[PDB]
Amino acid sequence: AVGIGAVFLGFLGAAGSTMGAASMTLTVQARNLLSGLTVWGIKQLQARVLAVERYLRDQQLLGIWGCSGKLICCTNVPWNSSWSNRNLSEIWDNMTWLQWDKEISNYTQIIYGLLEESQNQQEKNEQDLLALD
Amino acid sequence: AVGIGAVFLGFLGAAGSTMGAASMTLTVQARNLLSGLTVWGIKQLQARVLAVERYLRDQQLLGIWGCSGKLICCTNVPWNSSWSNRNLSEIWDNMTWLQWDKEISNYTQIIYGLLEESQNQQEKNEQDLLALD
Amino acid sequence: AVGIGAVFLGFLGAAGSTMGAASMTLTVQARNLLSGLTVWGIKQLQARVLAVERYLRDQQLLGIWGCSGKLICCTNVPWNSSWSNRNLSEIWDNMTWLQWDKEISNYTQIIYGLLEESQNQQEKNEQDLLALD
Amino acid sequence: AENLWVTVYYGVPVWKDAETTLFCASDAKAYETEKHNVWATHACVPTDPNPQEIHLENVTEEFNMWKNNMVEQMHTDIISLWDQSLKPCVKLTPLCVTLQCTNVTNNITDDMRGELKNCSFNMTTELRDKKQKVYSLFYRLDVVQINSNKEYRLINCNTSACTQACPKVSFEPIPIHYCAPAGFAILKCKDKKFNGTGPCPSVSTVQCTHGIKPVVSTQLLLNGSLAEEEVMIRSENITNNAKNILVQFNTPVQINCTRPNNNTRKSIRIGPGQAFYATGDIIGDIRQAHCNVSKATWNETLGKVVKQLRKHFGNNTIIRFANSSGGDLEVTTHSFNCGGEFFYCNTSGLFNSTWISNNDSITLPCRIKQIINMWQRIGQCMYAPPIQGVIRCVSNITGLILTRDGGSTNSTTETFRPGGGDMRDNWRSELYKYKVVKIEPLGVAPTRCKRRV
Amino acid sequence: EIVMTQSPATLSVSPGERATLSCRASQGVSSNLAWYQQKPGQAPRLLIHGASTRATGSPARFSGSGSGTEFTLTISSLQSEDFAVYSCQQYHNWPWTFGQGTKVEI
Amino acid sequence: EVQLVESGEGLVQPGGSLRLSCAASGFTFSSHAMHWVRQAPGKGLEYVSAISSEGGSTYYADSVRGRFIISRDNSKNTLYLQMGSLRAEDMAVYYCARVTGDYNWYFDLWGRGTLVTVSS
Ligand SMILES: *[C@@H]1O[C@H](CO)[C@@H](O[C@@H]2O[C@H](CO)[C@@H](O[C@@H]3O[C@H](CO[C@H]4O[C@H](CO)[C@@H](O)[C@H](O)[C@@H]4O)[C@@H](O)[C@H](O[C@H]4O[C@H](CO)[C@@H](O)[C@H](O)[C@@H]4O[C@H]4O[C@H](CO)[C@@H](O)[C@H](O)[C@@H]4O)[C@@H]3O)[C@H](O)[C@H]2NC(C)=O)[C@H](O)[C@H]1NC(C)=O
Ligand SMILES: *[C@@H]1O[C@H](CO)[C@@H](O[C@@H]2O[C@H](CO)[C@@H](O[C@@H]3O[C@H](CO[C@H]4O[C@H](CO)[C@@H](O)[C@H](O)[C@@H]4O)[C@@H](O)[C@H](O[C@H]4O[C@H](CO)[C@@H](O)[C@H](O)[C@@H]4O)[C@@H]3O)[C@H](O)[C@H]2NC(C)=O)[C@H](O)[C@H]1NC(C)=O
Ligand SMILES: *[C@@H]1O[C@H](CO)[C@@H](O[C@@H]2O[C@H](CO)[C@@H](O[C@@H]3O[C@H](CO)[C@@H](O)[C@H](O)[C@@H]3O)[C@H](O)[C@H]2NC(C)=O)[C@H](O)[C@H]1NC(C)=O
Ligand SMILES: *[C@@H]1O[C@H](CO)[C@@H](O[C@@H]2O[C@H](CO)[C@@H](O)[C@H](O)[C@H]2NC(C)=O)[C@H](O)[C@H]1NC(C)=O
Ligand SMILES: *[C@@H]1O[C@H](CO)[C@@H](O[C@@H]2O[C@H](CO)[C@@H](O)[C@H](O)[C@H]2NC(C)=O)[C@H](O)[C@H]1NC(C)=O
Ligand SMILES: *[C@@H]1O[C@H](CO)[C@@H](O[C@@H]2O[C@H](CO)[C@@H](O)[C@H](O)[C@H]2NC(C)=O)[C@H](O)[C@H]1NC(C)=O
Ligand SMILES: *[C@@H]1O[C@H](CO)[C@@H](O[C@@H]2O[C@H](CO)[C@@H](O)[C@H](O)[C@H]2NC(C)=O)[C@H](O)[C@H]1NC(C)=O
Ligand SMILES: *[C@@H]1O[C@H](CO)[C@@H](O[C@@H]2O[C@H](CO)[C@@H](O)[C@H](O)[C@H]2NC(C)=O)[C@H](O)[C@H]1NC(C)=O
Ligand SMILES: *[C@@H]1O[C@H](CO)[C@@H](O[C@@H]2O[C@H](CO)[C@@H](O)[C@H](O)[C@H]2NC(C)=O)[C@H](O)[C@H]1NC(C)=O
Ligand SMILES: *[C@@H]1O[C@H](CO)[C@@H](O[C@@H]2O[C@H](CO)[C@@H](O)[C@H](O)[C@H]2NC(C)=O)[C@H](O)[C@H]1NC(C)=O
Ligand SMILES: *[C@@H]1O[C@H](CO)[C@@H](O[C@@H]2O[C@H](CO)[C@@H](O)[C@H](O)[C@H]2NC(C)=O)[C@H](O)[C@H]1NC(C)=O
Ligand SMILES: *[C@@H]1O[C@H](CO)[C@@H](O[C@@H]2O[C@H](CO)[C@@H](O)[C@H](O)[C@H]2NC(C)=O)[C@H](O)[C@H]1NC(C)=O
Ligand SMILES: *[C@@H]1O[C@H](CO)[C@@H](O[C@@H]2O[C@H](CO)[C@@H](O)[C@H](O)[C@H]2NC(C)=O)[C@H](O)[C@H]1NC(C)=O
Ligand SMILES: *[C@@H]1O[C@H](CO)[C@@H](O[C@@H]2O[C@H](CO)[C@@H](O)[C@H](O)[C@H]2NC(C)=O)[C@H](O)[C@H]1NC(C)=O
Ligand SMILES: *[C@@H]1O[C@H](CO)[C@@H](O[C@@H]2O[C@H](CO)[C@@H](O)[C@H](O)[C@H]2NC(C)=O)[C@H](O)[C@H]1NC(C)=O
Ligand SMILES: *[C@@H]1O[C@H](CO)[C@@H](O)[C@H](O)[C@H]1NC(C)=O
Ligand SMILES: *[C@@H]1O[C@H](CO)[C@@H](O)[C@H](O)[C@H]1NC(C)=O
Ligand SMILES: *[C@@H]1O[C@H](CO)[C@@H](O)[C@H](O)[C@H]1NC(C)=O
Ligand SMILES: *[C@@H]1O[C@H](CO)[C@@H](O)[C@H](O)[C@H]1NC(C)=O
Ligand SMILES: *[C@@H]1O[C@H](CO)[C@@H](O)[C@H](O)[C@H]1NC(C)=O
Ligand SMILES: *[C@@H]1O[C@H](CO)[C@@H](O)[C@H](O)[C@H]1NC(C)=O
Ligand SMILES: *[C@@H]1O[C@H](CO)[C@@H](O)[C@H](O)[C@H]1NC(C)=O
Ligand SMILES: *[C@@H]1O[C@H](CO)[C@@H](O)[C@H](O)[C@H]1NC(C)=O
Ligand SMILES: *[C@@H]1O[C@H](CO)[C@@H](O)[C@H](O)[C@H]1NC(C)=O
Repeated sequence: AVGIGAVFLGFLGAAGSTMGAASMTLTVQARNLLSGLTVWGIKQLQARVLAVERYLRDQQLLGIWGCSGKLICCTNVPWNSSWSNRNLSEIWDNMTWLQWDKEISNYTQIIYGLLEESQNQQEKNEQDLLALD
Repeated sequence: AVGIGAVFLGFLGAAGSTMGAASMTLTVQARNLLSGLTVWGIKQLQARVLAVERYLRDQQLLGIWGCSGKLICCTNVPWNSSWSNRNLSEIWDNMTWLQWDKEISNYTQIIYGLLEESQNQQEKNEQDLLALD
Repeated sequence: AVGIGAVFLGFLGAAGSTMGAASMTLTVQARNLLSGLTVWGIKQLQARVLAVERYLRDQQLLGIWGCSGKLICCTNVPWNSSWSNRNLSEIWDNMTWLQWDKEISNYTQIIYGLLEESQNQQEKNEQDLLALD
Repeated sequence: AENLWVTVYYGVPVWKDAETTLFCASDAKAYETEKHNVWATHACVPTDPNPQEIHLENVTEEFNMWKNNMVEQMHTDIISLWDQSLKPCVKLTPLCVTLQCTNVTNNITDDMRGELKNCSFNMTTELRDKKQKVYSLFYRLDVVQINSNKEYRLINCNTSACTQACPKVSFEPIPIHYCAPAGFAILKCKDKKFNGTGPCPSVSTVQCTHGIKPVVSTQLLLNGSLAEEEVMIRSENITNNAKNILVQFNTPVQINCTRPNNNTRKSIRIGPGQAFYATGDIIGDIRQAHCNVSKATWNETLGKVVKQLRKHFGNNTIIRFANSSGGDLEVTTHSFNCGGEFFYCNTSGLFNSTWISNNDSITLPCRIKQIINMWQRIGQCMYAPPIQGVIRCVSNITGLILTRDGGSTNSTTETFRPGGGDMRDNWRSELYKYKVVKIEPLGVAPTRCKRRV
Repeated sequence: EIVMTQSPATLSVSPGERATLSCRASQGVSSNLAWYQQKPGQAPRLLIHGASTRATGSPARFSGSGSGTEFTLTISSLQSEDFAVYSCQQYHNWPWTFGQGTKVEI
Repeated sequence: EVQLVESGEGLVQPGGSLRLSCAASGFTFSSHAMHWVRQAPGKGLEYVSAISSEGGSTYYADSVRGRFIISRDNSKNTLYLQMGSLRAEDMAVYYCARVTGDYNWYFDLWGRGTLVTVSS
């Protein structure tokens, strides 16, 4: 089919687009993160090892948040206005992911721990519920 | 228990059987795809690196189709008769995976492309539905 | 929040506690299993390759048991009293994982084998059910 | 059953041809000392005491013995191990010096006349100031006159400098197993009448090949594997006379070789912590080295080869055997290494016969050398230290390498001569039943199952 | 095809004392070995499976051991009913193979 | 009492045909794999053919491939072995063994055995 009817698609193609528009092309970047004794002996091996390690490190985080095998995952952690008080319309229609990263770069580590603890609680409660039956 | 009551089981042991009979032994081949400065210094390291890369590359595809952590996964893409018009009885009871691979080797990329977009649409619709609540 | 209100948390910190108490800190050990031509040339590369291989080997098993992307996963295999006849109270409140591993070290392979066939049967039945619709 | 949908299967048994890097695996018993071996099994992974093999029913596969990439890898590995075993050894640069030689005529037969020379020369000492006068015995094949007691020089002085083989290391072949990484596999053809090319109807899969001994020789395959049913003739194109023919024997033929000279060794210190092992006097009489085969046993084996050769040339053709045509010593003779020494035997008494369409022994005189040029390379030689005492070895003849002469029309006569040279044909005679494939565990098929929303 | 060699061909032992049988494998078969007994005119029976475990229902006097390529069967006491032929079977590499069969004579 | 019995013996001319049956009783027949084994006079036991529990996979020996057919009928708890183009070397007593478990490939219950003879 015509898909989403885009002018063109490619790696990092939507870097300068609004976060709403760039969210429809997540697969384009996702699939290119793995492969897309002389002087050149170890310069080829260390790079490959580093790429594999980075990919696995990224995957593990999604694993422990309960979002494994997904590109868009919804969570159970409410948003705190201290991180950003901007509307929902001026974020998804007037900003780009590059700009957004700068704004909330300070609170990234705070958000990560809550996502872990929420998943821990969910797993414990699910185990208890299944045990009841 | 007696399991499926087979004469014997082993790696690639069902290569000559019908696709229906060979589908009951997927784990046998699945579990042996990971491990099953002198001359031999790098001939042992490059092989290991290559094996890891191939395994991860295969896993990523299943990940983006929505079939992660599964051996048999059902999809939402209808089958096109142009690819093959054979019955459902002469495929699962009169052909082997080696033969089937040759027949549809030309149309693999089309199917791979279709599955990705199907998963993307499913994820977007799921997000919209959850947002509605 | 105060979380679980622990005196302190750390890698392998709960090795001496009862199996019940040590089960609330699985994420602590889980996140530190990946990263937490001179003499020092290959002594840095072989170690990294080995770590990646071990991590993937552990992940694959959870994958084929149906417990991918989880820390606590319930199964469909009943417990056999021959493996251990101890109560449910003297296991989760009077023993540590180090002691438990010694007791049932002999029967690990039997359980590993059963868990795989149970998942195979579940997947086959799930595929059969959807076809009826 | 018309509303069919795509279904994804992971872990299906399909494969494709591929080229990858294999790694060695030696036996555990090789670790009991014996670290002094050219084939450095120290870095080879230990083998599985119980190898596993899976039979593949109903599977037919295509093999091409003459385009196998396993052969190319084995050659490079063998050469690399050979080169690596020679690095921590003495370099004989100062041996390139004028020599004053004379014939050794002292209790010799009439066939060893002019084959040994008695040379003396000046040599460096452990101290950089003073020199020493020494003497040693050299074979006539290693010295060249330069222009009584005329003056000679080592044959290699104008091309390169030889490296003395370390006396502790041994040349004995040791079985080696080649194994494939994860995600690959090796298929083996179990057919007993396989001719090296075409479809093999009986197949099975393994993870490591059987033990293959890297034996180096020409014109004759030694200590190899035997065919199960009949003598097997294999060739890339039997009708083309520019392609070699490989023969595999049904039963072994024994060969006995010896050097009947009681040699003596001398140690000469040519520098700080460096020694050169010369040849002293010979204790007793001097006689030629030779090899023995049984006349009756050889005749039977040649008869079977002829019977299997007529199938490609008709029942009414004359088959005759002749010795090599010409070339360098390493090609016109049966070369091999017998417990340290390097032989060059004259196999002209074996290929002497003609076959019509209808107790004793054979002795092959042999020579010896000390400057060796392996792998048909130029610019790299090796020096073999002398061995003390008498030498004797026994082995089996397992096959042959032949060549056909282009004849006009069909003269009803075909002549075959021995021929070796390239050492890839030696490996090809053991890896003819193996190939490497790559697994593809992902398949898509139509079914009646549909995803639940 | 792994070849099973069974020696001695014939064993004559009076009742009461020891009796040993040997089965040698041309290739390492790990612990996948079983012993079978067949009376003349009866359905063969399973005695040892796994090379160390006694078959259910067999007398306890029977005992075997070994791993790799060397295996042995020993019976504590020879009874009047032990006269029979004994064979070894390996189930490591397909197809399964049997030994030649050792004859025990009272 | 678990037990298997064979029948169909007789005299067959060289190049003829012969069918054997191995009835079973006392256990779930459709849960185990079966084999056919023969012992020539003066030789050891040699594998002939095998079949899976559901009868969907059949294996043959090289010497018999293309001449013998093996089938089963779970409804009547029976095992069949169809022989075609008999030859002199096909001289033995045939036992219908049974396999036990999905990883214990050794047999656990044999049969009485039947004798088949070829002559002119
Ligand atoms: C095809 O295959 C056949 C058989 O596999 C093969 O023949 C065999 O070759 C090997 C290699 O030469 C032979 O092994 C040597 O045997 C001699 C003779 O000893 C025999 O007799 C004694 C006493 O009965 C036995 O104990 C012994 O096992 C032999 O049967 C030995 O002297 C050799 O040892 C010396 O050489 C080793 C390797 O260099 C050293 O590691 C060892 O330490 C010995 O050297 C030391 O002692 C020497 C004497 O004192 C001294 O001179 C040295 O400097 C050093 O101090 C070695 O074990 C084997 O016997 C052959 N088999 C038969 C049946 O004859 C063929 O060669 C092969 N074909 C091809 C082309 O390769
Ligand atoms: C290697 O390859 C060989 C040959 O390709 C395979 O052996 C064949 O296996 C198939 C089954 O997969 C066999 O076919 C089955 O035969 C059964 C026996 O009945 C036969 O005899 C009667 C009477 O003469 C005939 O009428 C009948 O047509 C058969 O010839 C049948 O009962 C089977 O049919 C049943 O199942 C099918 C499929 O579910 C149903 O549609 C039917 O209605 C019925 O319920 C089936 O036809 C075939 O006979 C085998 N051939 C030989 C020579 O033995 C091996 O299995 C294969 N091995 C491996 C490891 O892959
Ligand atoms: C090893 O080194 C020695 C010493 O350098 C060499 O001996 C020398 O050889 C030369 C060549 O002939 C001699 O020169 C000649 O001497 C004779 C006799 O004096 C004279 O009549 C000639 O006109 C010429 O000068 C030299 O004397 C001689 N030195 C000694 C001390 O004997 C020797 O040749 C070298 N090679 C060998 C293999 O020994
Ligand atoms: C010493 O040996 C040499 C040979 O190395 C004899 O010289 C001749 O050399 C030619 C060239 O190879 C041969 O064709 C002859 O057969 C050799 N012999 C004769 C008699 O010419 C030499 O004669 C021998 N004796 C001495 C004293 O040097
Ligand atoms: C090779 O030549 C050397 C001399 O250069 C011989 O060694 C000498 O032989 C004489 C004669 O018997 C002795 O008197 C000397 O003591 C020996 N040594 C030296 C240093 O001169 C040697 O015998 C010759 N070898 C052969 C095989 O002829
Ligand atoms: C090194 O010296 C050898 C010996 O002189 C050379 O080989 C000879 O080459 C000539 C060519 O005119 C031939 O006639 C001789 O028959 C050769 N000798 C032998 C023993 O075969 C060789 O060519 C020289 N190498 C270089 C690089 O100059
Ligand atoms: C080895 O056997 C194969 C057949 O299994 C031969 O290949 C066939 O040769 C004939 C002519 O002799 C051709 O018509 C076929 O097309 C060939 N088939 C294939 C698959 O190549 C081959 O010639 C034999 N080689 C030798 C040396 O005997
Ligand atoms: C095997 O060798 C024969 C003989 O060399 C080849 O047949 C020749 O083919 C060329 C074509 O390049 C013709 O010009 C010759 O006349 C042919 N000779 C004969 C005697 O037929 C044959 O083509 C080779 N096989 C393959 C597969 O290349
Ligand atoms: C080869 O020569 C050596 C040295 O002459 C011989 O070794 C000596 O043999 C005698 C036998 O009478 C012993 O008494 C000596 O102890 C041995 N060692 C020496 C002399 O160092 C050896 O036997 C000879 N080998 C043969 C003739 O085959
Ligand atoms: C090889 O064969 C030759 C003969 O063809 C054997 O030579 C004989 O050896 C014995 C023992 O030394 C002598 O008594 C005979 O006189 C020799 N025969 C002759 C001179 O014609 C030799 O022994 C055999 N063995 C080996 C290893 O070569
Ligand atoms: C090669 O040497 C072997 C020695 O191992 C010879 O075998 C011996 O032959 C004699 C015959 O005179 C027999 O008495 C011995 O019993 C044989 N020994 C063994 C261990 O079998 C063999 O005959 C020789 N062959 C040739 C062609 O010379
Ligand atoms: C091959 O055998 C022949 C006959 O036995 C040997 O005889 C020589 O043959 C060449 C031409 O082939 C002639 O020029 C010589 O005159 C013949 N005699 C001699 C003494 O050389 C021939 O030498 C043998 N070739 C090899 C390489 O062994
Ligand atoms: C290999 O051996 C053969 C036979 O011994 C040699 O050919 C003989 O050579 C001699 C001279 O050395 C002649 O007298 C004979 O007439 C030759 N034989 C025949 C049948 O004519 C051959 O030269 C040897 N190969 C070499 C030396 O390279
Ligand atoms: C190789 O074959 C040749 C030719 O048959 C042998 O040489 C002589 O040939 C004549 C007739 O051509 C015979 O009368 C002689 O009897 C043959 N020689 C002998 C010793 O009998 C030669 O002997 C054979 N052997 C070789 C070349 O080693
Ligand atoms: C050379 O051939 C002989 C004869 O086939 C081989 O000797 C056999 O070796 C096997 C394995 O050790 C034994 O089971 C046989 O009993 C031996 N044969 C005899 C007649 O005893 C020998 O292994 C082969 N290899 C060599 C000599 O290196
Ligand atoms: C939001 O963050 C601010 C500081 O960044 C903190 O004071 C406040 O309590 C937070 N509110 C939440 C997490 O609800
Ligand atoms: C955010 O929403 C409020 C209330 O609707 C509005 O007054 C304000 O202008 C909005 N700001 C934006 C869209 O930047
Ligand atoms: C993040 O914190 C730093 C100080 O740690 C501050 O300088 C910077 O302005 C902050 N960024 C934002 C977007 O608030
Ligand atoms: C099926 O494929 C053919 C060509 O391969 C195409 O013309 C046709 O439109 C396709 N139908 C579908 C995808 O429904
Ligand atoms: C496919 O199904 C049609 C309709 O039932 C039938 O006519 C045809 O023979 C079948 N072809 C097969 C089973 O190969
Ligand atoms: C439990 O295990 C024992 C031996 O460990 C076994 O005899 C028994 O049958 C098993 N019971 C089950 C699996 O229910
Ligand atoms: C296990 O439970 C039984 C039944 O309640 C009890 O008698 C026994 O004392 C308990 N053992 C423990 C808790 O160790
Ligand atoms: C495990 O088995 C071994 C024998 O293989 C035995 O010695 C040990 O006591 C067993 N452990 C337990 C906890 O039963
Ligand atoms: C070799 O054997 C053949 C028959 O096998 C015989 O005719 C001939 O005389 C024998 N001798 C020679 C030297 O060929």
